[PDB]
Amino acid sequence: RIDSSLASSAGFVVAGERWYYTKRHFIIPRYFQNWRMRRRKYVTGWVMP
Amino acid sequence: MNMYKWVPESIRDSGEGQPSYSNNGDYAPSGPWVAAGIHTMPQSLRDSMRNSIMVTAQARRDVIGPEWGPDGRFTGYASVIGTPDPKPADIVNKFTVE
Amino acid sequence: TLIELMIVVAIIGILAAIAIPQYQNYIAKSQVSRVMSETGSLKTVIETCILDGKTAANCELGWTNSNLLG
Amino acid sequence: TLIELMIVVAIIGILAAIAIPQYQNYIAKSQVSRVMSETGSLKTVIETCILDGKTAANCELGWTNSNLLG
Amino acid sequence: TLIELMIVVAIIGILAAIAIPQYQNYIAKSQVSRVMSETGSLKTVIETCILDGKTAANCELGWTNSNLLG
Amino acid sequence: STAAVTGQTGLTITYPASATESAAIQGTFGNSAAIKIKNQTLTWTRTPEGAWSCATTVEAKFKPAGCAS
Amino acid sequence: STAAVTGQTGLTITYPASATESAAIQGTFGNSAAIKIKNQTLTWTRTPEGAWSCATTVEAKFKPAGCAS
Amino acid sequence: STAAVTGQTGLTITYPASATESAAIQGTFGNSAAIKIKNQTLTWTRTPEGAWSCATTVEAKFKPAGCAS
Amino acid sequence: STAAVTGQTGLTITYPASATESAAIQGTFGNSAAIKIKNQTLTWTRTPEGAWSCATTVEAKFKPAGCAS
Amino acid sequence: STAAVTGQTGLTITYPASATESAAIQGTFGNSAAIKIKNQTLTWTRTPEGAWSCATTVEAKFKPAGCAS
Amino acid sequence: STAAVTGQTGLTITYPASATESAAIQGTFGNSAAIKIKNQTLTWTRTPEGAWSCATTVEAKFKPAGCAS
Amino acid sequence: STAAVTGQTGLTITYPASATESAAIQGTFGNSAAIKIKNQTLTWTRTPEGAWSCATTVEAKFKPAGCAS
Amino acid sequence: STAAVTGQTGLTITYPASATESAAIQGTFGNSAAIKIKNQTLTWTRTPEGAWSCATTVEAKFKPAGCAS
Repeated sequence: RIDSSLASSAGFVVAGERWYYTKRHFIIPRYFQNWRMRRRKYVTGWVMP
Repeated sequence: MNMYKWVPESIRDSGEGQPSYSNNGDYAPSGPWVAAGIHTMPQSLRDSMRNSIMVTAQARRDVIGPEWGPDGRFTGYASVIGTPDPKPADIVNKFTVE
Repeated sequence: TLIELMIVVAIIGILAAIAIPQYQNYIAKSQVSRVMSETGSLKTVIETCILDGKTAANCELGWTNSNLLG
Repeated sequence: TLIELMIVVAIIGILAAIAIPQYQNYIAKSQVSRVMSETGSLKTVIETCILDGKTAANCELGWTNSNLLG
Repeated sequence: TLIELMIVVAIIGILAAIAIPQYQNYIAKSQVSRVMSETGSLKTVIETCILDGKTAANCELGWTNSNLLG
Repeated sequence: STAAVTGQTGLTITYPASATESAAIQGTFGNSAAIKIKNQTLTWTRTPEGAWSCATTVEAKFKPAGCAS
Repeated sequence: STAAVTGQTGLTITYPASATESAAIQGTFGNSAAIKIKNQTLTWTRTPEGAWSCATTVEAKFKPAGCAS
Repeated sequence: STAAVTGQTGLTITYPASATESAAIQGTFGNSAAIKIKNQTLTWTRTPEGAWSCATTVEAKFKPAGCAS
Repeated sequence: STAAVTGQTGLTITYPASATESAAIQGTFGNSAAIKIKNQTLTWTRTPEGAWSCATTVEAKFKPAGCAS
Repeated sequence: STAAVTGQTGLTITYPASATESAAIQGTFGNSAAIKIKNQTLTWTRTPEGAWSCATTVEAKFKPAGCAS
Repeated sequence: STAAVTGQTGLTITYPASATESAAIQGTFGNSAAIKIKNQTLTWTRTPEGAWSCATTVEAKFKPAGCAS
Repeated sequence: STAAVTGQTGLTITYPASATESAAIQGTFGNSAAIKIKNQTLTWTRTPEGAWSCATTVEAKFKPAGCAS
Repeated sequence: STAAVTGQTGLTITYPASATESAAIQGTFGNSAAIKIKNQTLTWTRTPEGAWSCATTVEAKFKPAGCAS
């Protein structure tokens, strides 16, 4: 989960750390975290053309 | 051998994130703030920001050993274990027109 | 005194506002651990039935109905 | 009721200071003991392979992946 | 409130006072049964040593040292 | 009851009929299970070669270490 | 090691020297055994006609069904 | 997985080639193992005469009666 | 007094039926409450993930520290 | 900390060296304990058969239902 | 909320990456805490042996018996 | 103590004398039990085929989900 | 200001040291007190069992119902 502030402030009113998507609410994706970002341990090889 | 790589298309908007209700009733950067329910914000905006996060995480680098966020603000976390596997070197061949 | 009672009022509000440790994660994991244990014990009977050559209708299962729907 | 409330505060401090025994001994020993069951099950394969006279490459091992790597 | 915490202590009182059955029965039986196998395992060697006429010093035993001397 | 038909609705047994197919034991959470992990399935699969493994559709924080994908 | 002398002090075997004596294998618990059965013994005695029977000094509740003699 | 090469990195199998060298099975903790014993190893060695014995590098408090050699 | 229906008109319980619905425990003041807060509503909301959060409609000067919005 | 020499002066362990004597875990109050029960002791004694029991020297009003004996 | 980083700035946890380092859970006061203790910290220390310990930087009179060391 | 007779008055054991009758482990509350459930009965029954099921006469408020029958 | 030494000489705290002694909080009038009650005192005593009671040496007409003993 960590942090999900990867997205920009599109559609948000920027006020300091506050991304006001509405006149009455804002989010802080630095804390507003609701995505489970996943990472695996892959295997890969190099092929020369 | 192994290397850590992102898992594209395996991240979902679980909903364990609370948008912050503003006490001031306006766009004041400061002031007391609340923990409000996720349902208040539109689903279209939620999907847009999730798509932006996915593009930032996966599309920025497919197979690399990037840096993990010191404060956790990573944009796609992957790793290389042991000595990173080198490109079989780009075979430049030169011919000059006399 | 009036100050003493408001102090009690402050104590009551502080105590009741304790953070819940999100016990849903604890309870859910325990139930999952239970279910896999029962189906884990089911591995013994199915393995021999395959190794003996009996059919699906001919394999005896000593399964007991579970409240967690297995 | 001032003195009434800090009785709970004393109780909360009493319960929060409950002794936690070293559960690391219990978990690790169980993990170590489980490894032997995984490790000891291969003794039959190795003993048969040696008595059969087959080489290392000819000794089929029915080892299944374990989360403890043992 | 002094009633929620008091009930908790009683619940702690109830949980700590659980009746523990005698686990000595299970452990002792397992040790004897396991030793029963080891002592019964050397029967095959004794029988043929008797039947082949070999002396006590001439009968080789494939016995190994174990944690239980039985 | 039997591999073909059992005594519980949430339990399904995949009994192999050929030497080139696998076996699976799948259980579905419900009834007395948590509402959050309701309708999810945990399956024990067996390859025709004879190796067992576990998998489940529950969230990662609910997944036991012995059943992690 | 050998019937005459073994590698463990707690295990002794009574090897008959004629056709009129019996064979017996005796093992004494201890070391890693339960303290309640610290010095108890279990014996496998072989009749001269070739019949084997098991006996032990362990308490009745701990005796297995096979050595209930 | 074979005796020469195994499908798991934490398992090591020493296959003897003569009548004088001892067989051995080596297993290393890891992954889901405890951090304290994350890099310890437990081994079963088989003597040329055919005796199996166990030893481990974990602490004394983690050694059961089976392998507290 | 059950979750679906209670014995008091001033207490309502919102019970989730699926894994995505959120619980709510709402209580509306009245009877012996102050006239200024005669119809204010006090609710506890529980996210489906298992997190309890507080919200109320009373004035800020009446909100306690724990639920101070 | 071991049973022979515990890490706390108020905790005493009676280790049975034979199959006929009982084990006891004696815990004496003190330090942060109440002044009224400052010098009282609480013990857990185990019969050789494997039955555990609790005894305490505190007054009846301070004795829980478990250790009322 | 993960061990690496949580949703609250006043709480941090040191996770042990090896078997020779101690684990710690640190909580810094603030927000609605008293101003006199607005910047003092309370921490839980976990020794690698598996023992938990507590320490804090608040004054003695405000310090309960639970973290006297 | 024994299946035929127990050392507690509140515990009864039903031992099967044939292959076509069930076994029951019945216990009645009392002593330190709650006054509301002072005289309620609680039994564990086993079918002759080898199936164990749980039932009790206590109120549905007090019934666990594992014995709600 | 501790129990051993108070901020003022007019307040005295008797702290028990054993399980059989009683606590006492005695306060002698003075300074701004009336001339009639210039050298009187009021004491709060606590029995070792945990009972508090009030005693006063002032005249009957100045004694309230709280400390009318």
